Amino acid sequence: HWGYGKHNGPEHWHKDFPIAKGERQSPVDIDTHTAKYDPSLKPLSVSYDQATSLRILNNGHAFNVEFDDSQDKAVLKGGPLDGTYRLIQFHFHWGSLDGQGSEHTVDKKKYAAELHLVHWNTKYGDFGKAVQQPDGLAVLGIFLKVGSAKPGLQKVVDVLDSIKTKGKSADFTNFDPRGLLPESLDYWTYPGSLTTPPLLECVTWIVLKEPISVSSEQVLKFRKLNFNGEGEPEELMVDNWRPAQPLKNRQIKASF
Ligand SMILES: [O][B+]1([O])O[C]C2=C1[C]=C([N]C(=S)[N]C1=[C][C]=[C][C]=[C]1)[C]=[C]2
Ligand SMILES: [Zn+2]
Repeated sequence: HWGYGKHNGPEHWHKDFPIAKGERQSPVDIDTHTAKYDPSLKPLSVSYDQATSLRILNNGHAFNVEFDDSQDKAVLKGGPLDGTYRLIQFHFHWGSLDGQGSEHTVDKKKYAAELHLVHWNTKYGDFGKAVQQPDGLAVLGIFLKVGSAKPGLQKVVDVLDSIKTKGKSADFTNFDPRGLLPESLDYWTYPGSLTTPPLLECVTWIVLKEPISVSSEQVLKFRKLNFNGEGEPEELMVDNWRPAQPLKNRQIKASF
C-alpha cells in the first residue's frame, strides 16, 4: 500500500486517493510575509491537565501516542475554532537529515521534524464521523529544530526500542503532552487536510510560530525506527513527510 518510498510515495497517492489533487490539501508552505494578521483571532486554549495517555504504537507510517478520548479530558478550544476539540493522539514526521523532516515549511525553510497533536470536534460524536466533516479535526502542528534537548520528549524517545517495527505497541500511561509545547502559542491557521491517505479535507490547521528545540540524539533515535513489520526486510522509518502542496484559493491567517 501507500508509503514514502520511490514506488509508493506522495507522488503516487492520487491514483488511489484522487483528493490528493484537491482544493485544500496539506501541508503548505507558510509565506510569513503573505500571511494575514487577524486581530479577531482568539488566543488558543490548550487544556491538557487531565490528559490520559494510553499507549504508543508504530503503525508503519509514524509512531502514535494515543489518549483516552471518551471524555473531555484534554481539549483544544479558542483560536479559529468553534466548539471543543478532543485530543485523540499525537505523532511526528521527521527526516533522514536535520535539514528536512517537517511537512509545513516557513518561507520554504524545513525543520528537522513536525509534531502533530490531533483533536476531533466533539459535536460529531466520534473521530470516524469527524473526519467526514470540513471542520472535523483541529491539528496543532509544532516544529522541531535541533539544538538543546526537550526533557518532555525524552520519555517518548526512551520507549522507541520497544516499538521498533510496524504493529508493535507498548503501554504509555501518565505522559503529559504539555511538556511538548513551546513557550509561545502564537500561530498561523488555514483550512487543509490530512497529509496522509485518505487525505481527507477535514482539518483546521493550527501551526505554532515557535519551534521547540530537541537534541540531535533525540531525533536520531526517531530514525532508528522501522517502516516494516518484524521479520521483514528492514527499512528505516525516515522522511515520512509529504511535501508542500498548492495553496490555491486559501488564506493563511496569523494570530500575531
Ligand atoms: O497526515 B497526518 O500524519 O497529519 C495529521 C493527521 C494525520 C493523520 C490522521 N489520521 C488518523 S489519526 N487516522 C485516520 C485513519 C484513517 C482514516 C482517517 C484518519 C490525523 C491527523
Ligand atoms: Zn501528521
